[PDB]
Amino acid sequence: MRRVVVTGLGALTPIGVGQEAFHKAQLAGKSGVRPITRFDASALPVRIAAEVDVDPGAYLDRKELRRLDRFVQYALIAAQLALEDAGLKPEDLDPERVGTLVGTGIGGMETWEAQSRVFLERGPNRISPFFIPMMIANMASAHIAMRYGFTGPSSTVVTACATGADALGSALRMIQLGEADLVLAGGTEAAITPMAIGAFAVMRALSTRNEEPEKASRPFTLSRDGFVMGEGAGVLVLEAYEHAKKRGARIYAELVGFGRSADAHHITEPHPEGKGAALAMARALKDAGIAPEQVGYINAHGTSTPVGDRAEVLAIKRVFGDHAKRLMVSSTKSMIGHLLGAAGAVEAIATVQALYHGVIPPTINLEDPDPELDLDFVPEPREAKVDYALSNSFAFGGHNAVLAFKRV
Amino acid sequence: MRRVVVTGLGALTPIGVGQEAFHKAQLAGKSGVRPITRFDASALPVRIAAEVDVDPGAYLDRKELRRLDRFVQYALIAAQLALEDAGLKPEDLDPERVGTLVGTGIGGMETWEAQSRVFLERGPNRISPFFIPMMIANMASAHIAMRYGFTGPSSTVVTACATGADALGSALRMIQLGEADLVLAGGTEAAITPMAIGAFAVMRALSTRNEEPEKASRPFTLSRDGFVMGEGAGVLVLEAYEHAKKRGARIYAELVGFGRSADAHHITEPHPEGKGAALAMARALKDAGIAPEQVGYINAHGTSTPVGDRAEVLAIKRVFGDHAKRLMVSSTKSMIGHLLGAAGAVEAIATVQALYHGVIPPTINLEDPDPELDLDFVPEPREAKVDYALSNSFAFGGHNAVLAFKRV
Ligand SMILES: [Mg+2]
Repeated sequence: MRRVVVTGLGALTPIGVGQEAFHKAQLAGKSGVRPITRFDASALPVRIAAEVDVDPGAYLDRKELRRLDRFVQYALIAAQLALEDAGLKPEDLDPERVGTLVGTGIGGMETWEAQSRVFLERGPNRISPFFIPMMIANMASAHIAMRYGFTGPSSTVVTACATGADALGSALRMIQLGEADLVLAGGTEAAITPMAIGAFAVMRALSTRNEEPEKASRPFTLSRDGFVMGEGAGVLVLEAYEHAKKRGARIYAELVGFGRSADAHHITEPHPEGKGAALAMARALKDAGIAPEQVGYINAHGTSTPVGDRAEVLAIKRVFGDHAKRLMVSSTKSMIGHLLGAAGAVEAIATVQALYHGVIPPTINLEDPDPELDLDFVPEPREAKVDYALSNSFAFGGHNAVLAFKRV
Repeated sequence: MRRVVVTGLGALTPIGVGQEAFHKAQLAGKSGVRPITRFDASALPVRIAAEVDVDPGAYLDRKELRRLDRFVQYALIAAQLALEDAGLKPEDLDPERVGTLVGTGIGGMETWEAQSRVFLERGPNRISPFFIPMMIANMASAHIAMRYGFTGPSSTVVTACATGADALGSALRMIQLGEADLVLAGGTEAAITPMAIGAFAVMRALSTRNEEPEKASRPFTLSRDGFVMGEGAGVLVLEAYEHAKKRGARIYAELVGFGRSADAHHITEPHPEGKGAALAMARALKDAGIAPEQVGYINAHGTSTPVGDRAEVLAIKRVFGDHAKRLMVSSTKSMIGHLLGAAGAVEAIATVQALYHGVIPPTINLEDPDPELDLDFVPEPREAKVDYALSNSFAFGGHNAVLAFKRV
């Protein structure tokens, strides 16, 4: 078929706006978790989150913003940053050969609260005629395609936590299959709202360490008690190798493998033994044509949950056996929390950055490491030149998506 | 790349539960549009819809129905119907080699209404712990996987009206790439609620011919005044040819092409000349390795909208030219309305049935043809064997997805 390489990184995260800011912040071990300021969460049991600080008006026409939900606002910003980072201009690209695939897990959460309120106080005939267009998941992809005139395939995947990776792997296929030569792919999420944090709180899936926001998300530690909700977006420029070299593009790495599986276990609980995750990682290795021992880094899913963090480690030890002990594993979520639908995309960015820069991002807050999970979780940034790395995403529902990256 | 064929059809529609009941209804030109009975619609400007009559308790365990949103229930029923129609028992397959891919355009609409009300009236701490697991779009695929223990890839597409086709096209790629040998793919939608119908009504997307429910959906006619919301699900068994042949599957048709594009034009307004629609159709044919001259039937998106229907006819004339006058075109929506996220899946089932049975389904209500739209819209069921057929889906947001089927 064709090789597919990453040539643009558009990162909008809780610890940095822009791919470079994100990388420097990772190396510093910065935390993007803080008391919630987006709205008054005093009445809630969870009052912390990884909020993004960005001026949309600095990227989009402030006049149009009013008809764009925050999740679409983040996707457009990340896509612009991505194109800029790739050194492209819509005009210098054949619009028919450019696809778009930015997924989301929830979509227009703020719009849902605003309009559902209208619906209740004034009736169904007072709902805004922009409700549907602002809230549905496919509007991130659609808006990006419309803004730049990209007429290549425009799709959207919604698989909760596996969204970002599923979307990237699906774009990988799109280019390998010849349906497009370049694709802006990734994920966006804007669910830091009363109803969403409330919902995840009543589900007991979130950390309640309101007293120490920056220390709440602590994956693989003995005191881990649930994840922290983050927000943001990750849009990467995927490109056929030939198209990249022909324009002299800076290549960050090559996307060589895509593996997926299903736990087929429970609605919100992952398989305690990581049987699904093990299967998805094994499929990513097979798809990329490499052996377990050729991998030197794994950007874990590690959301900081008792059952989940362990299921992953057990799955890693199962797939890498004797090699697991030689692996380096770190969780970006320790710093930016869980970006849900955007998680897989932004983490793919971090994973590509570690290969390109030759430095492995740390898993902060690893103060009380759990002895049952004997893997190297990189408590501090480490200079290392790996050839292959995996990016894991094991979502609610049982959707497992793994990406394999190769150092170019 | 292995050939992929359709070996099972699970249809849950407004005019028939079961692919067979659905086909007989089609040829009888039955209408599934009636006054809304799901809820009291007296305060709405649109009080009709294509409702499905089925008892989930006949397929699923009534105790677990309390925690399943209607869209998930519909997907399970269709999935069960598809496996039975394919002559398959969950244990007659390699669980790891079966994938799941059922999309939806909105997901848990009823759950959103009930829980947004709780949130607003009782507070974010009164929200049900099942809200998130019941409403997120990916739960149709997850639940089907959990029910049968299918551990192959489990993904979900959410691209408005293009959802059904996008999913099937994606499932096709899944099998062609070897990520699975069999996939239960399609779409589901359960959006007949006060908020949804009200939101589409304010957007002026729906017909208001409440006085003659059965005549409201009249695609390509002069007096068309918008679409009629439908509901249900379509789940098909896509299988690698050899896997099917070896087991003695009954093959309805072969899925040979999949084309996609984006209008990159307007949030809800379809490109006036059908530019995106035409590109998608051309792409599906090229993927199929066929030319416009070889197509004999097109299952139109044909929603019964003023701008929409004309745009599609325009795109058909552009891609097929003089052959456009020899082509047979029909809209399943004339009978079952617009199943939104399930539209393309249920219409793919109809297209496959047309090729397998050698009978072309009609477009009812063709009382006042639009002199501008002068193609053969098959007013009466017509016997005819065709070798190739297309099924179109051009959605809000500009997402265009087209499938191409081959007679066996
Ligand atoms: Mg009327």
